Amino acid sequence: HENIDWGEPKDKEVW
Amino acid sequence: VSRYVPDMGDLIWVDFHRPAVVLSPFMYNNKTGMCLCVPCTTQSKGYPFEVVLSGQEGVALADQVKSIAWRARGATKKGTVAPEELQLIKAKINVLIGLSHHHHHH
Amino acid sequence: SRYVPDMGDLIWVDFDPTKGSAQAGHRPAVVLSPFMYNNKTGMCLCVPCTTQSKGYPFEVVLSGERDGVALADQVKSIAWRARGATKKGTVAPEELQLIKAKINVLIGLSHHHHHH
Repeated sequence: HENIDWGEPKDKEVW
Repeated sequence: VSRYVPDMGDLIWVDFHRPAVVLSPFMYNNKTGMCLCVPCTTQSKGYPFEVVLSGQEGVALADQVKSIAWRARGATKKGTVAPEELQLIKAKINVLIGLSHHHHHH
Repeated sequence: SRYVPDMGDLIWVDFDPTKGSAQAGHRPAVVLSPFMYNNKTGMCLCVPCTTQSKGYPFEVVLSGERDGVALADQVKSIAWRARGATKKGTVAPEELQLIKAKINVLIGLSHHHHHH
């Protein structure tokens, strides 16, 4: 499986 | 009007869309606008951290747990996972980072 | 040979060069998952550290070479083998346990025996 990429961090996501 | 707020066990679609299973409690999800979830993928490969969601249309990847800003991203509700499947996902994560198992390593 | 993260390690990882961070240096992080998993998969579960505490409840103070707090609710899988990780130190047992204790509130399971 790919290491799931969530794109640009949003809001209170720090990474 | 009033946006959907993810509850524990919900299968959500998040604009990353990517399906994910929400693990964290509603109280946390509602207060923070964040949730702890696990992403889903299309096919199984026999990797041990996979949890197949029954049964149509769902393979959750338990070791790719992630805190996601559902409120900012705009999550929608696809449905709810079966209790057994939710338990299995959580149990697999617990093996890796649970306090109960921690003391078996150090 | 190559360093392989183990639980309790304070590591430095690169800021992802595609995500636009303006921060300098590296991103510190605390490794949560055991060596055997980390070694087998080339991945590890970690929580990130910040230099600035703000009083949020999942913050865990790290006492201990640079001041910092771990953000316990921000767990993520890190591809240490593909993206690199450098060991800078280890956190105190009490701090590691506290991080895991807090995370449990987000992933608390039911109390029964089952296959997993």
